[PDB]
Formats: sequence, structure tokens, C-alpha cells
Amino acid sequence: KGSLTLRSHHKKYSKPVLVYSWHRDREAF
Amino acid sequence: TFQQKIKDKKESIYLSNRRAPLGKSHDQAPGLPKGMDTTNTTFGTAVIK
Amino acid sequence: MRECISIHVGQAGVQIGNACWELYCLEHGIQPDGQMPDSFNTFFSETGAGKHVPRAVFVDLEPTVIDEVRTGTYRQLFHPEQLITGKEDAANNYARGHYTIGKEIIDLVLDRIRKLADQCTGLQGFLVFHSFGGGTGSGFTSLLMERLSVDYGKKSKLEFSIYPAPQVSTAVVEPYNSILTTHTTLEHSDCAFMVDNEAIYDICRRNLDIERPTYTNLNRLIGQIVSSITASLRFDGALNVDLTEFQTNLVPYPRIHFPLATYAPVISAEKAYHEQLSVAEITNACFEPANQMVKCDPRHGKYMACCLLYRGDVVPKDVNAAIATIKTKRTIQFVDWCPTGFKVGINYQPPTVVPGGDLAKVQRAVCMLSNTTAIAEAWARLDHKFDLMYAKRAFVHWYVGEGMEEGEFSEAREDMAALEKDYEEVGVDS
Amino acid sequence: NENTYSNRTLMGNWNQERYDLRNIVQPKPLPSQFGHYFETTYDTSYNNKMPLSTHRFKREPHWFPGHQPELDPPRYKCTEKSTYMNSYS
Amino acid sequence: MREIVHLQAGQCGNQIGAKFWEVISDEHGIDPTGTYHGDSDLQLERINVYYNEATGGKYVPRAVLVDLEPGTMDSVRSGPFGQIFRPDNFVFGQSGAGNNWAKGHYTEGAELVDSVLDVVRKEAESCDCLQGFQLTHSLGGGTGSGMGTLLISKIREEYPDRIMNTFSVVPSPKVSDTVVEPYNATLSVHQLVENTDETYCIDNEALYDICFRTLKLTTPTYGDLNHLVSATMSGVTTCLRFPGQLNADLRKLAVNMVPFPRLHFFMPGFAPLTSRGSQQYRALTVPELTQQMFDAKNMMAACDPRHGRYLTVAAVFRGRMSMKEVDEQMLNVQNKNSSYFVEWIPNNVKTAVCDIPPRGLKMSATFIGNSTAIQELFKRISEQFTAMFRRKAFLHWYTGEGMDEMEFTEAESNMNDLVSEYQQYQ
Amino acid sequence: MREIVHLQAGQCGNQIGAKFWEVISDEHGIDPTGTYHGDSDLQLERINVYYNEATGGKYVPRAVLVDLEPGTMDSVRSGPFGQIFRPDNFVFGQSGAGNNWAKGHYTEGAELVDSVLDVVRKEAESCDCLQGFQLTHSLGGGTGSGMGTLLISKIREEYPDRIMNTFSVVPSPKVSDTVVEPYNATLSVHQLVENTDETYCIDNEALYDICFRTLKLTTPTYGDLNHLVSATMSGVTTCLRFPGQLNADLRKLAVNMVPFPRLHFFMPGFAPLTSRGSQQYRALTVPELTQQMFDAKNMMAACDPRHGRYLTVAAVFRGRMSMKEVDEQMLNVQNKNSSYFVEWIPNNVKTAVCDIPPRGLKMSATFIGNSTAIQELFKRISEQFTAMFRRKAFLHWYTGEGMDEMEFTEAESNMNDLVSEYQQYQDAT
Ligand SMILES: Nc1nc2c(ncn2[C@@H]2O[C@H](COP(=O)(O)OP(=O)(O)OP(=O)(O)O)[C@@H](O)[C@H]2O)c(=O)[nH]1
Ligand SMILES: Nc1nc2c(ncn2[C@@H]2O[C@H](COP(=O)(O)OP(=O)(O)O)[C@@H](O)[C@H]2O)c(=O)[nH]1
Ligand SMILES: Nc1nc2c(ncn2[C@@H]2O[C@H](COP(=O)(O)OP(=O)(O)O)[C@@H](O)[C@H]2O)c(=O)[nH]1
Ligand SMILES: [Mg+2]
Repeated sequence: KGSLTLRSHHKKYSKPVLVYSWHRDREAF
Repeated sequence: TFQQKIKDKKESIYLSNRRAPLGKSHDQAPGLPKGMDTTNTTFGTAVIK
Repeated sequence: MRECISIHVGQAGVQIGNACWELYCLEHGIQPDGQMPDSFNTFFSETGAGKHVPRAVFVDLEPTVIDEVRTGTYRQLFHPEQLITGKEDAANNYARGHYTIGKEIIDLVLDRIRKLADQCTGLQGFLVFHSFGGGTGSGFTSLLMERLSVDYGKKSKLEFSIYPAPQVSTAVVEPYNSILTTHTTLEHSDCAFMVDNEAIYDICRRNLDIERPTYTNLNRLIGQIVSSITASLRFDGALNVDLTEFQTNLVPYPRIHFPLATYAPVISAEKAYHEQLSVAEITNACFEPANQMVKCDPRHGKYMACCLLYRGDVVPKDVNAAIATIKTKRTIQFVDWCPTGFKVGINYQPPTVVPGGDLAKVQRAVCMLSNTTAIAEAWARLDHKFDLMYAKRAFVHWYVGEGMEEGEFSEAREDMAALEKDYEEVGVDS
Repeated sequence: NENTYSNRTLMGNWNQERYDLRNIVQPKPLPSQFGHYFETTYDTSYNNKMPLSTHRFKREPHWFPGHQPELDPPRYKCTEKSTYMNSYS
Repeated sequence: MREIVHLQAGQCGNQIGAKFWEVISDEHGIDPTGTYHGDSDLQLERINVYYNEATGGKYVPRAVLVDLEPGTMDSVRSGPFGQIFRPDNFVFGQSGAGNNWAKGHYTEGAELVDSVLDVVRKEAESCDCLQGFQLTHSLGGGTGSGMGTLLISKIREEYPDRIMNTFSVVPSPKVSDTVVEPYNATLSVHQLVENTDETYCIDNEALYDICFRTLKLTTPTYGDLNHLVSATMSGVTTCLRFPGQLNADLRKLAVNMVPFPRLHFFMPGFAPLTSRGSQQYRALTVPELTQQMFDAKNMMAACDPRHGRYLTVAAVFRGRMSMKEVDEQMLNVQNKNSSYFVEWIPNNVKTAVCDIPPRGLKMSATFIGNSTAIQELFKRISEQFTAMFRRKAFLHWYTGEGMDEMEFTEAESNMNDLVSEYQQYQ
Repeated sequence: MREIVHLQAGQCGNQIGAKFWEVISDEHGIDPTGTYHGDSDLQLERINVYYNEATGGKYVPRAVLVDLEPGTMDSVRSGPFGQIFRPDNFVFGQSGAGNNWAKGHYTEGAELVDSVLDVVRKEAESCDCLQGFQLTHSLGGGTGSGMGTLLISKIREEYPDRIMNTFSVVPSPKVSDTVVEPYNATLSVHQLVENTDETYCIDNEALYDICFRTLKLTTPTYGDLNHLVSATMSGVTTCLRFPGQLNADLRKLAVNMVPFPRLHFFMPGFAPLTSRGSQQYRALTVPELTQQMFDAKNMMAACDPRHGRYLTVAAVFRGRMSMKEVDEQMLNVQNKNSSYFVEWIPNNVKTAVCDIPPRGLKMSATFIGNSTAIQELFKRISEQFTAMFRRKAFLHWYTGEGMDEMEFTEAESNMNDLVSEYQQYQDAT
């Protein structure tokens, strides 16, 4: 099934959505 | 069948034939207004929001 | 410059190569007329008028399935003499295609190998697509691989062979023709990718939600694998692999050259856009036993060597972070003489979808070619069938009356009985 | 053993013979005089009085004796394209 | 490219062959005149299997019609399709055997095979790659069982490395259409088992059951019984002339269905059969066809498969259809009916799929089956043969035509040995 | 960065959850296709709370939809916003429960939760910081009660330290719509008290009275009732996604509103409701909203505030307003209702203020109450249970499947214990 793939860790989201380490990813820009 | 139609046309004048035909009610077109198709119209109060 | 010569033998080879060579046309943007509207030179040789012709070979002993290609959409793409047809098939018999009917047509096939090698300024090796359960795909193949080894010495001989399924089946005498063809796949072969049909019947059911598939739904999943393997030769990437390169990282002993094939992700068009397909998720679907394209559980066996082939927008950091998660899993076991069992090949091009196809448009993909010890389990159930019918001497007169001795039945059982014996010797922890 | 009658008399396996092509293409007569002694409640309530025009059916191949391809929609009347001609276009 | 030569002997073989050559003239769009009137171009790419070309686009069958009595040769000629048969393909005499095996095999049927073998060797060399031979006749008759088995011995010496295939009409247990039918059944079967590779036994009571029970017909004449038989002959060779997913010719069936040289007696069946009422209400799907093939009520041989064990089974499909439901359904019938298959061989069922269903039909299938329950057919004749032989009845019709009594002794000795062979492997 | 997983169980819970997803998608500016169409940049700052990013810049909800029937699932899928959901999370059976708690919890619902917890684990273990769970259901049925509380029990079992928000439509005195409703109401509180952190009660009679008197709607359909429930639902979690002066998350509310571990049934409300006949005449001020909170007609449960005492009051305002008027007004109401609030807890009222109002209105307010007056509903449910249990009516449908008689008496004992705790802590100096 589509859930047969792993539930995984982390999700990318996008650049306007602020998540954990959004500040650290912003710091390199 | 045409002679029976003659007989029933003559026999339609009876009170019993007006009040009670077989498997039906009487004629409702005197009761309802002229020119209204009965099975197409809707009876009741419509609920509008 | 680097280029591969593909060989298709039997009815399976023609119908796998029917749904394989429609993707080589679509990946390089080559019309069915044979014209475009250096990566294409691995299979398509230029002509002065602008025409591209495939460097493949199509072999069968019956003209019933190749005549459909000759009167189909791709009647102009293939060379007229590049498709060799016999007059009578081998009819589920190993004896027919190896001794009697397979001899009169091998002179025409071997002539085209000597001709196609002449235009090749540099040849990497051969690829074979055939079936164990047939008369041509296992009988004509058995003396062709004997014949190719003498003329070309150290060339690579890869193989994509259709293994018989564990439960479902087509022919009655497939355990005989599976036994006698393994004698030639041991010393005259180099690395043999087997797939079966039940394990891909499972895939189209629970993943693509196709309740009633056919071979043309199975053949495009097999056709997806070979384009992922060859993808390093054709298109630019961060780290390319070669046909000689990934035999070294996958075959530790000359008798141990039997991997498993796995492809992920496999989801339809509707289901794909609600999910996110990360690099960690596509490399974790491959290690599940439900995505094996051979009906074997790797929990019973032990991994020996593995190779990862990547396509699309993959970053090398997340591959390292996802593989390191796998190595902390207690379920996945590796044999102690292989502390480093991973080979990583990265390619830039995302995969291409065909019109009318079942798979979806994806940005990244992965195809793992895993060598494992859980194939001796699959070879156990076939010898449980073979000696169950050989004890009563069933069907033997079909073989002896056509040209072999009856002694080839006893030795070819004794040949691969020691082959299973060698698998538990390798699996002993050092 | 059994007294075989015509098709009309509802005796034995009349239904399959009424399904046969001949008993379909036979016409149905109009209602006639002295027909009011033969009207039933089901005929008066759950039937239709429109006259029915009979139909003529063209000849098609027959493969087994019970086969009637005449009463079929215009589909699968021609030879199907194979797997190659269907998938590879 | 792979040509089938048809042989017809006797009155029964001539009457079936008129219907068999009718349905494949109907399948390829061949009119009774001889020309072609069809729609698709896949009906002519492999038509040389059954028809020879001529001038003016005329196709004529590669069939020979043989009978010692010209009574039925005026009826197969005056039929609907009686013009497409070649005038030189009729070999005949006067004195028909009259339900005697001696007259057809030693005296009257001896000088007629010289003209027949002249015709066959003329047709055999006209093929590019001859695929085999095909015959249909009756074992209970005089000409078909008398002479048609003499050709079977005669042809197999000229062309040994070919395929022999018969559709023989075995005697029924109850109808008893001939007084001396166990004599001509016993003597032919003794000669069949060493000169045949594929034997499809057809019986008249088994076809009479199907029309009454499955088809719901009240007048099943011989024009109906021959049509179900002619459907089976068409469905056997369906992958030899049409493309498909997984093809199977006459050699590929015989190599999977015959494990031992004396186990070559098959038990036919056909699949999509429904009444006149159940056409618009029944969905032609793969489960419905598989449920109907394996049932005993839709069988053309008068033997119950539930009283024996299936050695090997062949299933030959047709039409655009899905291969997964093919493999799941005949694995389920193998799994559920574990007691009706022998356990010393796995995968008793063979698969074959074409892409061309017959016109007007959606999906079709043909059931070819080896089973040890056909020994019930032979023990009935063997118990009938010794009841007449112990009183030496009717023997002067046989020993008065050059036959010794030893051919009566050996024919019971061989058929007793074959039913001793099916019993061992059960 | 704090994530809430939503679950929809039962027909009523499914429809209310679908209306909730529509309401918050309109709040965040997500069209039903799955893209973003908004004017303010504050909508996308906290979208990881309710939504997952997909491939191609689309958004999917973090909810699962479970029901034993395929009818309401097809209705939601064919509804307005049914396209945004994901098809793998549509887990459903074939055989209906028939409003049988034993069918929901023991036989038919036993085989589906093994697949339900799989997708719950998939959507939960990939989260960065799982804040808690939010389930929508109704008490009076067999599907919305049985397998609902089963999911609550198993999720509380496997995640020990989280927060659960169960929004439940409760039985009502005059608007009874099920015959076995006292039985299936009493059979679920035994699991709701033990393994749930905040249970929010909704009463259909109160919704009807609000739609008739305050709103003066002539045709108050179930769409309107579910919109009221969803608008009250989103207000308590505005503060996890929107900026404000005085932020207050779900555990903030839990600590401020749960003094004893078995008193966590809350009565909620929406505060700016008005009819458009008098919208022109009514003035929007903070004192007017403050008086609007404490109206008994506003109360969305069939309980009288006059017939009890108030333990804790919470109020979440949305919009631009000063704080001295808020503090002064919500001290003045406690002063003027001196005899009604408990004396052993001073400062009964918590106020929070957010900077973003709902779309279409200048300011709004969500009022949540924990009061001792809620014992009337439990008392009448227990009385109906005893009146049915004296003659054991409708009990063979439970006893013939695997449910014992003694669990009914155990649940009745727990109901009696709960109302005893309410009365004891109401009458204490
Ligand atoms: N998955 C898959 N398997 C195929 C396909 N075509 C053929 N096969 C395999 O081939 C087997 C059938 O035997 P064939 O390959 O046709 O036999 P053959 O190699 O042509 O040998 P002969 O028929 O004797 O000439 C089946 O069991 C299938 O597993 C295909 O398109 N896809
Ligand atoms: N099913 C079927 N059986 C037939 C047909 N014609 C004849 N028979 C059978 O064949 C038997 C007689 O064969 P016969 O004419 O004596 O063969 P011959 O002596 O070789 O000509 C009878 O028992 C019939 O039942 C037919 O068209 N269909
Ligand atoms: N507000 C609201 N309540 C509903 C709706 N549908 C059903 N209900 C309530 O649910 C109660 C019946 O619960 P029921 O649907 O039988 O539970 P289930 O069988 O588990 O789904 C009734 O008392 C109704 O008041 C709805 O669309 N909106
Ligand atoms: Mg072949």
C-alpha cells in the first residue's frame, strides 16, 4: 500500500513555512 | 366493445357511477381549478431558506 | 562509445523487449518511424539519412510472435534481418531447442552477432532476456551462451531471466527445463538477475490498485528495471557505475552470482500527489519483503552484497543519512565477512512515464540489486518438484527420443545440488 | 410419457421456445372485438396498450446451437484487436 | 507455415467434417462460393494452415473425404458448404463394410488405400512445413473403424516424425445403435494405442445430455450434436493461426498431456455454453468459464471424472482477458480439489491464451483432459466383448474374410493391459 | 511546530470534522484543490499544525476518517472539500454496527483498529513535536461511542504523556434520537473518564435554541449546527497557530482547567453570534461581548448555570483590543456573581488574547466553562439507565455477542462516583 513505505523522519515543507531549524537554514542564505 | 361503450355512455348518468367507479375515486376536475395537470403539480408548503 | 548488445530469446524475450524498446525510444525522444524530431549511441546507431536502428537481437523458433512486430507500429524501427524467426517451436522441451531444431537457426543468429560487433568501436558486453520455463528460452539459450563464451572470451554476460513462480504456473514440465538450463548459467554466465510472475502480480494488486493486470502491465515494470540499471552509461550523474563496475561489488565468488531485483517507488498517478516521496522513503520501501520481485523472504536469508542505483533530484547527504538508519535495524542482517556492503550509483535524470502507463511521474527513484542467501530456499522447492516426478520417470521419453541421453537428468540434478550446498557454506559466520 | 402441445399452450418448457428467434419475430395481433371479456387486473394495471411493431433480425455466425447473437448490442461483433495492437497502438 | 491435413472416414466422419469445415469457413469469413468476405486483416495472415490458394482468390480446404459407400457423399456434396470441397478429394467404392471390421481392413478396404495414399502424398508435398495430421471417424462403424485405422497404420510409416490426432466416436453404454459395435470397438482400440499421439473420445449420450440439461433444447438433431464437436476442433488449434499472449500448437499440448507412451486418451470439453434464456443475464467472466469447464455436466465423454484422478489437464483460452485471474482460478481448483489430482506430479493444468475470440462472442475456452476415469469406458467394451466371444457369436462374418481368431485374442489382451495401466497410476 | 492529529469517528463526528476542515481551510486560505490563495503572510507561518506538505507545493490534512459503513465516507468524499484528503487514510469496513456498542468495541471494530493504528502511527511518528490528539464523535451510538473510546484507550495506552481533546455530541432530554441511547451513553463514560484529558460536550437542544432565539434562523439544518460546533472547535486552538499578546496552548488550558484528574468535561461557547436583523442595531464592544459570554441561552449544553457553581472559566478573545477592559470586565463578572463561583478557589477566570480575528468579523471570543452544574446530564443519564436496567430491556443484543451484565453495573457505579465527586466538591467550604 501507500503506507507500505516507511513512515520516515523529517519533512521538507517549503521556505515560507517556518519549522524547526528554519532559522539555521535561513542563516546560510 | 363499441356497443358496450354505448351502454356505458348511457349508464354514466347514475349516482353510483358518478360516486364510485372500479378501483378509482370520482372525478376531481370540478374540485380542482381548470387547466391544472394534477400529477405534475406539487401540493404543500415549500420551505425556503 | 560505450554500448550494449541486447539479446532476446523465446516468447518472453520478444514480449519483454516489446515493452523495453518502447522506453528507449521515449527516453531519447526517438519516433516510431526511427527519426528524432551522444547518449543515444549506446543502443541507436546513426545512419547518414538520420535514421536510428536498435542494436538488439530478437530470436524465436516460432514466427507467431515476431510477425506481430513486423506488422505493428515499430515495423520501420527494427532492421529487417535483425529479427530471426524459425519455422517450428521447441514446444516446452529442452531437448528440441538444444539439439534438433536449435541447430539450423544458430548459424544465422551467430552471424548477426559477428556483424553487430563490427560497428561497435567499443563493446561492453551482452544482456540476455529469456525464460527458464520454455523450450526456446531455455533450450536455445543453453547452447547460445555456450557459443558466445568461446568466440568472445572475457566479455560481460548479464542476464534477466524469468524464474518460475512458486505457486502459479503455466507449463507442466517446467521443473525439467529449469534443471537442465542451470548447467549453462553457472560457468557460461556472469551475473543472473531473476524475476518471477507471482511477485509482480502481488505488486500491481496492492500498490497500483489494478485488480486485473496482464503481461503488458508486468513487462513495463521489468522494463523499468533495466532502464534504471543502464541509466549510468547514458546520462550524466554525480557518480556513474558500469557493467564491469557493479559485477565487482556484487559477486564475491564465481559460483555465487544470483542477485534479487527490487524497484521503488511504485504508486499510481492519483495516490502519488497526496504523498511526499523523500529519499529516505524510497530507499526504505526496497528493504521490505513485500517489494521483492522474487517470492523469497530475506528475513530467512542473509544479505551478502548490495548495490543502489539512484535517479533524479537526489542529494548525496540524505543518501548517507538514510543508509545509516538502515544499518541500525536489527531485522536486516549482513554476513560478517562483508563489513561494507553498499555501492551507490547516482544519476541526474528523473524517470519518464509512457502514455497509457500505470506508474506515475516521479522526481526520484531507486533500484536495488541485492545478492542474498535466501535464494537456496527458492531452489529447494524446485528440486522438491523435480525428484517428485523423476522418481516415476514421467515425461522422460520426450527428451531421450529427441537427442540427449538420460544421463543428463542425473548429473544436472547433481550439478545444482552442490550449488545449494555451497550457499550454506558461505552463510556460516566466520 | 408427456403430451407435447404447441408453443402457445403454456405446457412444458414453453419459455425457451418463446425466447427462440421465431417466436420473437412472429407478430402480435391487435386487440379485437369481444376482447373485454378477457381483460384481467394485471393487464389493466401493469401493462401497456401500445401496438407493437415486429422486428426482423440480421444473420450472424452461430457457434453453439443455443447461440443467438441477433439480440445483442452492437459490440464485440467484429474481430478484437490483439494485445500488441491495443497497447502499442 | 504449419499446415494441418484433415482426414475423414466413414459416414460419421464425413458428416462431422461437413460441420467442422463449416465453422472455420465461418471463422475466416469464407463464403460457400470460395472467396473471402471479412473485415479484419488478421484473418488472412495465417490461413494457409487450412486452405490452399488458387486462381481468382479462391481458398479450398486441404481435406480428403473417404468412404466405401457413396450414400453420404451425395449428401455432404449437396449441403450448404458442398462446393468448396475439391472434386478430386473423393475416394469411393460400392460395397460398404456394413459394420464389419474385416471388410474395411483386409478385403474391400485394401485396394482403396492405394488411391487415398496417392491423394495424401499429393497434398503432403504441397505444404511448406507440414505440422501434422488430423482425423475424425467412428469406431462403431464399418468404413471409419475398418479403413480409417488402416490409414493410421499406413501414414505413420511414411511420416513417422509428425503428430497424429483423432476425434473418435466411442460407443455409448445405453443407446446401442449397432449389434456388433463391441467387436469393431475392440479391434480398433487395440490398433489405436501404438499409432496415435492424441485421442479425443466423443460419445453421443454425453452430447445428448448437454443439449437437454445445459442448453435446454427439445429437438437436438445431428445438426446440433455435430456443432458442439466442431467447436472443440476449432478451439484446439486456435493459437496455431491467431496471435495471443501465450501460444500453444498441437505438439505443445501433446508434450504436456502425455507423460507415458500409452497414456494418450483425452477427454474433451468446451466452455461458454448457456441456454437461450441465459444469454442476456449471465456475465462472461473468467470465474464463470472455469466453474463450467471442470464440472462433469459439461463434458463430451460419457465417463464421470469424480470416479478417478486427473493425471494432467489442458486449458486453452481465447479473447482479450487478464492473466492474473487466469492463474488464480486454476490454482484454486487445484488447491480445493486436492483429492481429484494425483500427487506425484505438480501443476497438472496447462495454460494457453489467444487474443481472438470467435465473432459475436466475448471469451471462449476449450477443456482437454487426461484422466484415469476413461478406463471405465474400456472396461464396458471389454466386458461386452467376452460375453459375445465365449459363445463364438457373429464370428463367421469375420473369419470368412481372411481373419484368424488370433486378432480377437490379442485385441482383448491389449485392452486388458491398458486398463491395468491406468489402475496402477491412480 | 506543535502538531495535532485529528480523527473522525461516527456519522456525526465525520460530518462535524468535514465542516471543521472546511472552516479552517477557509481560515488559512487553502482552496479545495490543495494550493494556497491568501492575502496575508501570517497564514502560512503555522500550517504544519493541521497540514502536511506534499510534492508540488500542495497541502493535505492530518486527519484520519474511520467509519464502519461506506455511506458517510462516500458522502464526505463527494462533498465540497473531499478532494483535499488523502485516499490511503480512508479506512472503512463493510458491515454496519447497528448502534451496538458490542459491535463497535468487540467484534466488528476489533479487526479494523489494527489498520487504523497503522495510519495513526504513520501520521504521528513522523511529526517533529506531537502536541496531541483531537477526535470528533457522538456518545449515543454504537460506532461513535464503542470504537471511538477503543481508539482513545489504545492511543492513550501507547502514548502515555500527551493530550487528548474529544469533542462529543451528548444525549439530550427532549431531542432523543436513539432508543438504546442511555446504554450507549453510560458504556462510554467508563472509558472517557479514565483515558481522556479534555472532553467537550455538545447538546443538540442547545444548538436548536441558539439557532431559534439568538440567531433567529428559520431553517436550522445540520449543516448550521455542525458549523456552530466547528467554529467553537477552532477557537480553542487559534493560539497554537496565530500570534497574540497572551498565548495559551492546549496544555496551558489543561493545567488551568483540570484541578482534579476526573473533572475534565467542559461546556463550550462562541461569543459574537447575532442575527442580521439586529446586527445593524447591536454595537461591538468588549463589555458587550463580555456580557454575551455569560448568557444562559448562549450555553451549548442542556445545563443551567443557575443550578450549580463554577469551577474554572476560560475565555480566548481574538482581535485588536486593550487588556485593562478585559481584566476589569472579567473581574467585575466574578465580583457580581459572588455567590455562584467557588470561594475556595479565588481567581476563577483565565483570559487569553490573540491578534488575528476570524474572517468576516472584527473580534470574537470563545468561552469554555468547567462547572459543577454539569452533574444534571449525568444524573438524568444514570436515572434512565436504572429505569431501563430494572427490567433489562434491549439487553439480549449485548449479551448475545460477548458483553457481560456486570460491566453495566460497573459503569453505573462510575457514573454515581462522578456525580458524587461533583456534589461533594460543590458543597465544601
Ligand atoms: N512476466 C512475463 N512473463 C512472460 C512473458 N512472456 C512469456 N513469459 C513467460 O514465458 C512462459 C511461457 O513459455 P514461453 O516463454 O512462451 O516458451 P518459449 O521460451 O517460447 O519456448 P517454446 O514455447 O517451447 O518455443 C510463461 O511461464 C511466462 O512466465 C511476459 O511478457 N511477461
Ligand atoms: N454425434 C454424431 N454421431 C454420428 C453422426 N453420424 C453417425 N453417427 C454415429 O455413428 C454410428 C454409425 O457409424 P457408421 O455409419 O456405421 O460408420 P461407418 O460404417 O464407418 O460408415 C452411429 O452409432 C451413430 O450414432 C453424427 O453426425 N454425429
Ligand atoms: N449536530 C449534528 N448531530 C448529529 C448529526 N447526525 C447525527 N447527529 C446526532 O447523533 C445522534 C445519533 O448518533 P449516531 O449517528 O446514531 O451514532 P453512530 O451510529 O455511531 O454514528 C443523534 O442524537 C443526533 O443528534 C449531524 O449531522 N449534526
Ligand atoms: Mg515458444
